[PDB]
Amino acid sequence: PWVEKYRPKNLDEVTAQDHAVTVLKKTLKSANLPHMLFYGPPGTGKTSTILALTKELYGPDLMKSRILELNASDGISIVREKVKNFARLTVSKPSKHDLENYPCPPYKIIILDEADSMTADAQSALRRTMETYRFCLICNYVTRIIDPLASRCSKFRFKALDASNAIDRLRFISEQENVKCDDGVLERILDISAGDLRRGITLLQSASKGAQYLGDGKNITSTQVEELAGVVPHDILIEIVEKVKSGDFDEIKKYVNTFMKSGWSAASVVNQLHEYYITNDNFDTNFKNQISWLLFTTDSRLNNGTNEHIQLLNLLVKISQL
Amino acid sequence: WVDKYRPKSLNALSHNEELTNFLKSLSDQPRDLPHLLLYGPNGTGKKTRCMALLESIFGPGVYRLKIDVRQFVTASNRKLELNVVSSPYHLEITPSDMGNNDRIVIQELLKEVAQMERYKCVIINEANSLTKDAQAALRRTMEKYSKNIRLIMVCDSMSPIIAPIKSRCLLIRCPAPSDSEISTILSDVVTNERIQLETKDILKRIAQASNGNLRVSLLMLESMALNNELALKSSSPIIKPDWIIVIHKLTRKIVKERSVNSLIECRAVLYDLLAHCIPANIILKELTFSLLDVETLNTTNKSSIIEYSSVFDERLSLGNKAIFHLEGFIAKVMCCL
Amino acid sequence: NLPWVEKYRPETLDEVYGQNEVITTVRKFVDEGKLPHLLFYGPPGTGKTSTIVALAREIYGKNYSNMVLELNASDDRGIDVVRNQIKDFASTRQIFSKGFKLIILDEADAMTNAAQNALRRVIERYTKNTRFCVLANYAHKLTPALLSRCTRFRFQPLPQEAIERRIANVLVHEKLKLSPNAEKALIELSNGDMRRVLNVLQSCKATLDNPDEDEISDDVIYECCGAPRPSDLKAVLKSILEDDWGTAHYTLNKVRSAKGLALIDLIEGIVKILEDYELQNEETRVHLLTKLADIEYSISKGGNDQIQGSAVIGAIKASFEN
Amino acid sequence: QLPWVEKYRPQVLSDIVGNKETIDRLQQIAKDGNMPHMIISGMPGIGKTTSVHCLAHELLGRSYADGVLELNASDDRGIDVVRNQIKHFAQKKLHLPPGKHKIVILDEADSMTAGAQQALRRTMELYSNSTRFAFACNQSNKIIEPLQSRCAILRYSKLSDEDVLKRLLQIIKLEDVKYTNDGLEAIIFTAEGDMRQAINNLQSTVAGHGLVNADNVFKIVDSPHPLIVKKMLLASNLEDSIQILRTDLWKKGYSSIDIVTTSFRVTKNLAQVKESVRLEMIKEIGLTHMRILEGVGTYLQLASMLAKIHKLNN
Amino acid sequence: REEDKLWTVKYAPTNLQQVCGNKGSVMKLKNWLANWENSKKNSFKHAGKDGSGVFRAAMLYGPPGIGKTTAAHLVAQELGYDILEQNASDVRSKTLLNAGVKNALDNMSVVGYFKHNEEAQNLNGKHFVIIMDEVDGMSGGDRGGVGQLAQFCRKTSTPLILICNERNLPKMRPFDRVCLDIQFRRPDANSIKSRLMTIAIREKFKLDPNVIDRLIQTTRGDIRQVINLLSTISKAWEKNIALKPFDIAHKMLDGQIYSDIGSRNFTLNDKIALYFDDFDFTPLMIQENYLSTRPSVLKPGQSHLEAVAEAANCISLGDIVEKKIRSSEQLWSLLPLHAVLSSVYPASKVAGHMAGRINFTAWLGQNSKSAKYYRLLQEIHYHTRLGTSTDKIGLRLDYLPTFRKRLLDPFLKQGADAISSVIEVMDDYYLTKEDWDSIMEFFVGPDVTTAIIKKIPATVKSGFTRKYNSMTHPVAI
Ligand SMILES: Nc1ncnc2c1ncn2[C@@H]1O[C@H](COP(=O)(O)OP(=O)(O)OP(O)(O)=S)[C@@H](O)[C@H]1O
Ligand SMILES: Nc1ncnc2c1ncn2[C@@H]1O[C@H](COP(=O)(O)OP(=O)(O)OP(O)(O)=S)[C@@H](O)[C@H]1O
Ligand SMILES: Nc1ncnc2c1ncn2[C@@H]1O[C@H](COP(=O)(O)OP(=O)(O)OP(O)(O)=S)[C@@H](O)[C@H]1O
Ligand SMILES: Nc1ncnc2c1ncn2[C@@H]1O[C@H](COP(=O)(O)OP(=O)(O)OP(O)(O)=S)[C@@H](O)[C@H]1O
Ligand SMILES: Nc1ncnc2c1ncn2[C@@H]1O[C@H](COP(=O)(O)OP(=O)(O)O)[C@@H](O)[C@H]1O
Ligand SMILES: [Mg+2]
Ligand SMILES: [Mg+2]
Ligand SMILES: [Mg+2]
Ligand SMILES: [Mg+2]
Repeated sequence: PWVEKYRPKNLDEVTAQDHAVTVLKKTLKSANLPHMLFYGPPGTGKTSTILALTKELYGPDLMKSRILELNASDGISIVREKVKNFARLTVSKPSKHDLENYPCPPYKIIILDEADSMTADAQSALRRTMETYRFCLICNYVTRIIDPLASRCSKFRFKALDASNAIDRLRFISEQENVKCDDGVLERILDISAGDLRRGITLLQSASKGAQYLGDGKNITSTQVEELAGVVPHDILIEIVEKVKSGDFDEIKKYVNTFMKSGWSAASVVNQLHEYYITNDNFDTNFKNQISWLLFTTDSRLNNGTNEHIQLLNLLVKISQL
Repeated sequence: WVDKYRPKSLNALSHNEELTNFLKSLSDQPRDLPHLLLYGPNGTGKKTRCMALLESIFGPGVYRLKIDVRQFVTASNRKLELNVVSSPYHLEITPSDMGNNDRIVIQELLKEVAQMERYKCVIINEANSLTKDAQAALRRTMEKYSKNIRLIMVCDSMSPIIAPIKSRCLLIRCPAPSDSEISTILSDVVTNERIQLETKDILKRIAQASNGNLRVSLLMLESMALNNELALKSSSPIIKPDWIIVIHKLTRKIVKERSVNSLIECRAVLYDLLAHCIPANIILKELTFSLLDVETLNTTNKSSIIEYSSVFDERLSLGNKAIFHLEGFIAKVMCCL
Repeated sequence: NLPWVEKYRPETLDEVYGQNEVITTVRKFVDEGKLPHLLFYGPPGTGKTSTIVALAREIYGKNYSNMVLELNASDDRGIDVVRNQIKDFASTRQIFSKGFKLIILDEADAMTNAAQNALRRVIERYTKNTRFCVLANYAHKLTPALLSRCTRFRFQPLPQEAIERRIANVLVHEKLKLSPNAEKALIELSNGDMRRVLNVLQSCKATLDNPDEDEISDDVIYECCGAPRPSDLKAVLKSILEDDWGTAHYTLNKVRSAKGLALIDLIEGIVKILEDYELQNEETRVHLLTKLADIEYSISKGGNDQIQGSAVIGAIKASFEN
Repeated sequence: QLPWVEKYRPQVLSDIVGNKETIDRLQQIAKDGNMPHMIISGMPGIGKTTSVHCLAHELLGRSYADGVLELNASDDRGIDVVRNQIKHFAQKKLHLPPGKHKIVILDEADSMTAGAQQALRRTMELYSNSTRFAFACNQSNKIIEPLQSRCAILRYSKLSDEDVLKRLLQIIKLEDVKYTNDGLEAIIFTAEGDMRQAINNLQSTVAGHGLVNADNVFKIVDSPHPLIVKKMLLASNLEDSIQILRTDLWKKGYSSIDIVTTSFRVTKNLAQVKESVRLEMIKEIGLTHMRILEGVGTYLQLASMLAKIHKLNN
Repeated sequence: REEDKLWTVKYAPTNLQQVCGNKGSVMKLKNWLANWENSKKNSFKHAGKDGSGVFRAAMLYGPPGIGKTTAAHLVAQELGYDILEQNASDVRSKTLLNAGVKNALDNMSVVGYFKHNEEAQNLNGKHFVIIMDEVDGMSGGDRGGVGQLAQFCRKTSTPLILICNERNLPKMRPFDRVCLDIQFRRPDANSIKSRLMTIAIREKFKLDPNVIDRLIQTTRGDIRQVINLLSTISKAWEKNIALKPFDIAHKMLDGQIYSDIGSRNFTLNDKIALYFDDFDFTPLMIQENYLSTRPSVLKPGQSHLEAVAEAANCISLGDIVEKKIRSSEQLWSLLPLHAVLSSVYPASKVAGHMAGRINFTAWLGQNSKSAKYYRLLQEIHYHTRLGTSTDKIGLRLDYLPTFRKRLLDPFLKQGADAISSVIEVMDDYYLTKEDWDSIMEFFVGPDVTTAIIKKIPATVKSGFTRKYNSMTHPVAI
């Protein structure tokens, strides 16, 4: 996969997040690299920067000896018997070839990922295991982790990337893998994968490896990308909005039946309808009020795991009654 | 009958040439087979496509399969012994027999199966009945074991699926079969079983009455072939299952009579339908979509019925006693009409 | 090196602020010697733990480490804990001491009904030879029997005078410069939480301690704490009230995306601003409050955030039309 | 110091006030002797444990120390315990009067795991000649079906106001304390049936402020004053209600749960408004309560509740 | 003594003609226990006339308090056997089962020998009947108990009788086919009524038949609960301790209570206390009988139907609240709200005069039936999964209508020679006779099969059974 081949392995390949690398480079020259708490939206590059700094400061051979990676599996016995032990293991002796190139600090690195849904007792033990003997723990909701941990660890908000700095790197990928793409496809992959970036890379990889089966060598057109991510195409959405713009109950019911039967079985049509009805400039304010309210109501209904056919039919009938 | 003529290989599928082409293209790279997420309406033939892709990548020995039992230890002292239908090269998990042990049993069984030894397939039937904890554990296993486990998740209307799952697998949709292809696949069956068809319109009629449901169309054709002495003529009284007739009679009673003296019988019929292994959401959906087809109603009544049904569907998905919400919906319907 | 939470912890009674009403009655209890079972409840970061530890230290002095049992949350919470540890600590006597022993449970509201029944039975058993003092955050998650058996004490949040006195004190023992509006923002954000104040002060310290003498402006405090700025809030409200749909939507998206704010605090600040407007019609306020409460309750379950944002805009624009 | 709840705990079966038919049934049981296995269910603080204790005392006379086995939540009740100790106690020899029997009192039976409750079945069925079980549970639903089938179910109704008032009158008469009628009414309002909590609050008021008066009660209970809650709910202008909720209740640091519970308990006693408006206001208040209990206790929810209540009352 | 014993123990049955209800299952168990010796002589391979000759052990199951233990003990004692009983109050682990009972599996009794061995009464006096009672009640402290007992179900040498409450529980899966499983059902009201009349005549005190029917409806058929409740003993008794839910339903549905003069005499607090009087049966009773009253509180322009609709809406809201409450008991504080939404508001909306009689709630029986049928459908799917590739819910929805046309449809027209074809069909899916009956049980609607299954001659059914007992193809693992 391309996500691991072109994973940022050093501190300068990252281009989306810039506010977080400068301060770590500033702290680099001192042995006072403290405990730290990374948080933000998924697919931002957090683990990439963590692995990059560990590789830059510790060396390739020692990666598995003193740099440890732990995740969210199923306990307290793990902390009291292994994680504390892993914290108090006598660090291995970095050989001369390591000192030749890498300045070694006098402490170990233990990476606990997904610190969000952890139990408070494990945290009360983990603060003690880290204070008496460094750590880089990660979560996506800072509210759930207890305060005694965040007291000694300095916080870093890994901001979600914007549409501006995300293109060039993606463009770089299009040059690095000899993938032939269409003209207006990159920003489409960006907006369908808005916020997160690794999903865009997986989408590009899937689209390339799928189009290559056809043997055409043709530009990967946008409909392939829109079909891969499961979003409803623009033609079917145009048909829906045209049918609902002026139509009786029977025609809307029959068309939504055909849609739920053979059409795109995703419930993302409400998102496309919201985007189209809000970003448009043809409907007045009193219309958009009820449009937004009905869309919110239908989304709150669909969020409860109910049936999508009835909710979609109700939403279409209500948006037609206006 | 219906299981008799079922494709056991990619060459044997006579529907949706595009998907068969994509599947035979995927089956040419056994070393790299990404995780798959199949979605689409019921009765479309996605499990058949799973077991046919497995037949094409592996040997024909995938279809011989046996059921085993494996034991795990939960949080409490109730050590669970759960069944699993497996094959020499794959296994199937249906997380509907258990309700809350999902996030534990999924991760534990997957981590045990990853370490028994070139990979093994795990088909998660009904991948929409997994709570967010179960899906989180599933994505954890997907991140951990990528060299020996290849998940092929079968589901329908994949809205209740967390985004890290969607990102880490290839999404595939299986549209319902058009009436034309249903006609051909039914002609194949009536030819192989020497059925005396009077005309070819009965096939299109069954296809239209099945609402794009392939297996329901086949089952209805078989059920109606055992009533006319295997001689299906133009006078074909299309037979519905034993429960749809009761729902249609209840709809006719609701439309014809609007009073509490009829509401008592409606509650009795709802009891009789619910006690006999029929869910609540299916009853509500069927009653709603049968109350909208009546000709005696106008647009306002239908627009109110659909709203009441949309509200009571959430109320059914939020409560534990279904007869309460069903009777409330019927009462509101009778109040509107 | 020690956190300011622990470093600035009150060692005595006089070092707690803004709790005179309970401190006077606690001093009456301790000099009278009739210390009953206590229930210290209130918002977090108020001083319950500090108060009770200071009282125990004053009562027992050096023997505090002998007759004071400081228990905590679950820590493998079986019935065995309440059945053995507390029971033997209450039934067995003490050596080389005079008085009754003290058991203090931290956040004892996370106990199930059975655990609370066991604990109330233990309290009723040895009520003559030991005194219980239980801490809590919400006084409603406790069995009414356990609440009645003891005397309650609600720790109201710290007013301006107390927190400003503590800021002065932390400015004595630290070399720091703080702007007059920085403390105002700090109090407006604290809500009366001393723990969060001590959390944010040292973080901004470590952030801007280049010469140990910089001025802590409000922007860096807002960035470290992650709270909305009143200027951005008022700008978003004005844009939603006056400008059209496209412009207001773009401004809301840019504000909540370029800063890293969630819709919760957006709605909170917006309704807090709208509280004091001179409205003409009351139906406006009715619809506004009802719809925004519905939006908040739906956000609490995590829907499609863009749809709830559009719904917020629509509700604000549709309520302000009378 | 001594808790008045413990000092004035009823020791005879006649001293218990409240339910009359069930107390008469227990009196006839203690007079006859043929007591069957019985589950006692009801709300907390209404006299369940006291009832079975006085029953066992009056039944066994001078044998309570020999033929009574009490197991509350503070004791180990697993599978090993119910298998060894309860069985060995049921098989014990004891020469009792021709009517009496041994007594095993299990308190908070709803806390016993299902595996432990399964073992007691044959133990209580085979030794019905010299052992009668008495369970005291809050919820009769967590008890397994076989146990519920074996022993008779006895429900205790919540205490009314005249009974608690008479009990408090007896207490204050035997304690010689000064009081006022509105103070007793405040005690009745806050107790909501809990006789134990009523006695505890009365003792706390007497020990803290001496004179039992509504102001001292509402000060010591640390709950929103019912008068200010009634003024907030019955205001004419919605802005007035919002301001009252802001400057009086929300600023003083009251918990939202307490505010909603006090609004519920005041709307229940608002005898000036009609019945339908009372029921619908209670419905909206309960909706807000359920919304708060789900993690969102924002002031906005209370503001919306007040807005809905004002729109309803208008 | 005479007056110190309980009413359940003193009035317990003594012979087999006093056990009320389930005569068929008792007779089947007795015949199996009687012909067990002849089946043992033939190596447990020739099913004689009832398909109950290949089964080594028997399994009793059903609702609580029907007579399972009593029937087992009585049929064991009547044939002259010696009873070796083990229950849940004994540690039935794997090692202890191997130690204690495994050794006594095939041995002969010493008490049975020294009791009576000179008179020619019966040759089965020394033999054992091992009664494993409360097998469903094995907690986590009995490791491997189910597997070891399933192994004991085979390779045994003495009649083994297992007793449980929920047979279709997946934990009881190892007892799939190795044991004859007969089912006890809730006895008919007539037998329980006759037993109650006999007990009341012996105790010399008369009751109203309406009270007896109301008791039978309240206890849902548990005869033990009925006797234990009758032992508590007339208007005050039924109106204050026994039939309290009915009084709550009658008082909360009165029209004069919600009138202004009436509401000032009976305020809302009295109604909420009336609900708390029994907070487990009042909502169900209200939901049962809220739409069968002639109202007197309708607004000026409100019909019956829309009032009932609003009541049902508030009922659904109260049900949601009840689910939220029971999801976490520590939310006890939500009980008052559930009082107004579930019980008080609908009654207030549709109060008035009772049209007929107040009926007990029917939701409990329907819920039990639905759970039993769900478990039966899951058990059928466990067998038929290897040849359908369908969900446990879609099976009942789609396949069974065709299974009816395959299984029973030949019998109505072809008579009795189409047995081979239907056995061949049901063996492609690993289906058995109990599964056949369970399948036919489900057909609700115009395709009801309970009338037709009995209409067919008994000779055809007996021939089907005896022909199926010969050939079997159940192995697929
Ligand atoms: N700034 C970036 N530049 C280039 N590639 C990036 C960048 N950020 C993320 N990626 C890619 O996205 C992948 C995601 O890796 P991670 O750092 O684990 O993301 P994440 O934020 O940890 O997601 P989680 O673990 O679900 S919270 C990386 O391996 C890169 O391939
Ligand atoms: N009244 C106070 N005066 C001075 N410092 C205080 C005060 N309240 C809190 N602090 C500071 O905040 C820290 C935490 O105080 P705690 O008493 O532990 O909080 P709490 O009020 O007991 O509630 P918790 O700990 O969140 S459950 C103390 O160590 C002090 O540094
Ligand atoms: N009917 C009553 N008459 C007089 N005092 C009563 C009455 N009911 C309760 N009390 C008092 O309340 C105290 C506590 O009652 P208990 O019976 O112990 O409570 P409970 O019924 O066991 O409910 P729990 O234990 O909280 S679940 C008794 O010691 C009495 O002082
Ligand atoms: N058919 C019956 N006729 C009369 N009394 C009966 C009948 N069945 C049960 N009883 C009474 O119920 C008492 C005990 O019933 P059991 O059969 O032992 O209960 P059970 O069937 O074992 O159900 P479990 O084990 O409690 S789940 C007997 O002593 C009788 O008093
Ligand atoms: N290409 C095909 N040719 C013939 N029958 C098919 C084909 N695809 C699917 N089917 C029918 O679909 C049925 C299986 O449906 P299934 O996959 O279980 O539904 P679902 O997709 O809802 O799980 C089979 O009985 C088979 O007859
Ligand atoms: Mg990561
Ligand atoms: Mg503290
Ligand atoms: Mg008690
Ligand atoms: Mg029994």
